[PDB]
Amino acid sequence: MSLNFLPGRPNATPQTACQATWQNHTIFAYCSGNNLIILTNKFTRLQTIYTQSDCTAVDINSQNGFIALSFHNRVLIYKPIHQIMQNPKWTQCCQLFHDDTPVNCLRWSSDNELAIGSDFLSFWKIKDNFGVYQPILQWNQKQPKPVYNVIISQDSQLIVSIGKYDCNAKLWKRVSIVGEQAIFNLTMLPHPKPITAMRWKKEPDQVSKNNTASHALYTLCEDKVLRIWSCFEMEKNHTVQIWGEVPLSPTQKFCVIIDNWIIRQTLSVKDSEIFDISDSDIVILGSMTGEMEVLALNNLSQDPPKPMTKKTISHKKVKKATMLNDTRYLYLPEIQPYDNVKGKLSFLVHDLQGVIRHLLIDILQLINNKTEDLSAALEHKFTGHNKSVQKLVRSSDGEALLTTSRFSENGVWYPQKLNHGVSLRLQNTIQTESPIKFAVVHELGKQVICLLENGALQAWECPTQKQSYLRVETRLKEEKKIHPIVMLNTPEPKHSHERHFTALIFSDGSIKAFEVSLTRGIFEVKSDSLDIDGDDIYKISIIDPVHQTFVSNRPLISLITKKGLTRTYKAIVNYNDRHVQWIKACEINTGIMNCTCIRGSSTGKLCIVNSTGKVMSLWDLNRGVLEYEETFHNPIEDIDWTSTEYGQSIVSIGFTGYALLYTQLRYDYTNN
Amino acid sequence: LVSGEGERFTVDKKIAERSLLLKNYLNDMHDSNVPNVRSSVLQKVIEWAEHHRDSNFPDEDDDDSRKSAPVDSWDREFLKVDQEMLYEIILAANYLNIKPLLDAGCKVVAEMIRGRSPEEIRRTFNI
Repeated sequence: MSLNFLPGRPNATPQTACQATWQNHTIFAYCSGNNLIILTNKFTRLQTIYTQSDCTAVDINSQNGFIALSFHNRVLIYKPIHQIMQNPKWTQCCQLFHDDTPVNCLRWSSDNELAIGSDFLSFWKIKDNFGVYQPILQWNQKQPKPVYNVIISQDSQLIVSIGKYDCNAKLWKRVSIVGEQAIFNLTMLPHPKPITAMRWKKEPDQVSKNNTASHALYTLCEDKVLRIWSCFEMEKNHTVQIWGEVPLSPTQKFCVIIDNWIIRQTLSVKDSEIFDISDSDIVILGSMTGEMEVLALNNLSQDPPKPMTKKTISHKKVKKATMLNDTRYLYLPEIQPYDNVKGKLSFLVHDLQGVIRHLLIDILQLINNKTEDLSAALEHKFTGHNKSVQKLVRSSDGEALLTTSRFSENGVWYPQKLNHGVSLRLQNTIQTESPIKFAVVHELGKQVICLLENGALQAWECPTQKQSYLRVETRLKEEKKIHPIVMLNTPEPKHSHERHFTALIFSDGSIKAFEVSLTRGIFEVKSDSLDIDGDDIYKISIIDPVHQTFVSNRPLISLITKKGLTRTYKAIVNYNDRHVQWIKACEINTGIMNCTCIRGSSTGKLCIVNSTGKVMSLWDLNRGVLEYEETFHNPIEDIDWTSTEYGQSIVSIGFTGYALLYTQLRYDYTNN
Repeated sequence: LVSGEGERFTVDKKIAERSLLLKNYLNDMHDSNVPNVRSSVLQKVIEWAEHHRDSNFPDEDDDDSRKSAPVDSWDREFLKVDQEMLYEIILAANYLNIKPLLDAGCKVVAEMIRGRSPEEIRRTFNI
């Protein structure tokens, strides 16, 4: 199914997210507060790992699929519970603790090697016993300041670090030829400005020996200059020299690299002939305006020294969502192929505003010289709610959602149509003085009305920043005898958007019909109290369409009493009279006395779960006849009804962990 | 003259003469001399009759007319208020032998059903 996740808002750490090609499963992982999020199979499955601490950095082992996760003064190592399977799963396997310094940045390398730099650039290995994976602090050293970003290559090239705002990158090569306690040889690698980013070139084919040259280092200086530094074994004689320079134009603000690895795995030999750039890697320089230029290096990886230079390939330009959403910084994990989908590169973007974007650029189109605008299309987006969701409130037009918590972190979201299904999109935050007990959304989400457990009725306007401007407020008397149980937006006899007469159902009757509006303050309406059906409303449930229908003639509340006397009540109100009237539209007497859940649709259907909760009964409100009765081995946790202007009613019966969808089936004349 | 289930209305008027049934059953020709209709739909029918009190129709003498023509827009919106009640409104207009409301209801419901086919759903709902 086209199931889209929102696992959790990502952190702002540079290494907060890393894509990795373990066995071509194209794992992706990222840190969100107290959680780690691992998306395994084409991002169609999710695994979340809970840890009682903010996760600083995460990195993935390409060789063996091990995850290294930094937090506080320690690191955790997780391994695929089974080293190979169609549906991988990660479980805790090891712990790393060296000193009392939070592990600011962390990475992974060949054969279980890690460069866990906190302030000292600890280097380790973990893979021993019959599967203890007991780590060995093979090296340790201090730094001028905490490491903001680190990088580790395979084999002799060893490690590089920078530190925040650092202008010289401490290269530590694997100086000692042998011995577990290897000492690392230093180099400064001066730059004219603080490093913005950096990364090693890729060459996995050299394994298992790993003794190879041309470990070129990519480094972007703060002076709009990308730099490629040559490297070679040469008995450790290479190298701290800049091999190639690329000054970005003032329009350019971001840069990314696609290694020869990806091109070789994607383009075929016949296709590789044009533009015939397979001799080196590719570099894409983009600007916030969208426009971007892609170029190819000349002999950027040739073992003998070569005159490296930037040779342009194409001048592309994609939409706003394809490059950046006006973010301050973007962290771009390594671009890797989307598993066996030839010709597609899983470009990722970290927007540092709570959203990660997955684009799936088509490489053959990217390098197309005689080509038009970029074809990148938003494939997935990852974000999440701040703390937790206590309840979800739906706008009856279905185009806005209000997430409410036990705290004041309420959010107004809108569904967003991606290239792969649909996903929510936070648009505003409704800050509240106390938890919202009930609420109702209007104006396609731009206006919100809520009632707090404190009793305050508050009305916000949300026209845009994410700020929600509280425009009106009022308070109730909170008699502590009767209490509200639902809020029904009683439609006006005519389509009216100026005011929204909201009815608070104070248990048995006592409909507080406030004429809430924004341009003018909230009011109060006397009429009227409905039949409480025994002086105690038993499990009232609202009726709402989920489509933009302006009809005022509609039943609003499907009340029920412990005797099963369900009653759907219409709503009629006069703005001039400042009074509202409750009319019993239907009174089907149900055969069930105690019901776990109740709901009804716009199309006159109704659903009730028995007292036991394991039997669902579907009833017709226009006939009073039980249309369906099913018995489930598990309790029915919730029910919810959709609809459309074409009567396409669907009922979702939400069980413990999965939700069934049921739909009406035509009565067959010649069958059962 | 009014449904027994709590249904009442103007006993007679120029509107009530709109119903060709009441043209004879409404004490017409009193010098020489409703039960079935549901209450709500009776109210709806009298609303329509009051609205068109200032209009004229060719009745059964329309020949090529009385069909194959677009329906009045206000009638379209007035009747398009309930799918399940439209059939019984058509039946009421049938029992009262009121041709114009019958024609309007049939046009409206025919267009509803035509527009509920999957092709029309996809062509007008999402596309």
